Amino acid sequence: VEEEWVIVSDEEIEEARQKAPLEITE
Amino acid sequence: KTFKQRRSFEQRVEDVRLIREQHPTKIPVIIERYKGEKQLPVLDKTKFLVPDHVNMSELIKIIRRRLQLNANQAFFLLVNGHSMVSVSTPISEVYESERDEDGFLYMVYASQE
Repeated sequence: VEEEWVIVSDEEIEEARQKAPLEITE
Repeated sequence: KTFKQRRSFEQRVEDVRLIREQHPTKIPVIIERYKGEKQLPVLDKTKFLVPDHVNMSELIKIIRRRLQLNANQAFFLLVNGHSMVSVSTPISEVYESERDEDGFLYMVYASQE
């Protein structure tokens, strides 16, 4: 049986958080 | 045939329930290519578990990187295939207001608004 669900990783979240443009909520 | 088209409602309700038993915090997101898209690469995967602290802007960057788009290429992520939600919105807020009755959050990506 193969995995159906991609778990978005902390590494790719942090890469996206380190790129501009940075959106600021509130 | 989309995910909604090839999986019954009852099965999708069960899927959400199975996912939440393993991942009580993550948001289950279905991400599909707009049927008329001919320009963006096709994403290899459709089912994403997204931490509930990510915002739309961050999710957009994550998908663009997975498509290895250049900074110049266009990319839109339409929630429910129509709603353009603010990119600053946290995904948990998108989930709370835009989730489907089956409990999944549906998005479509394309080059246009």
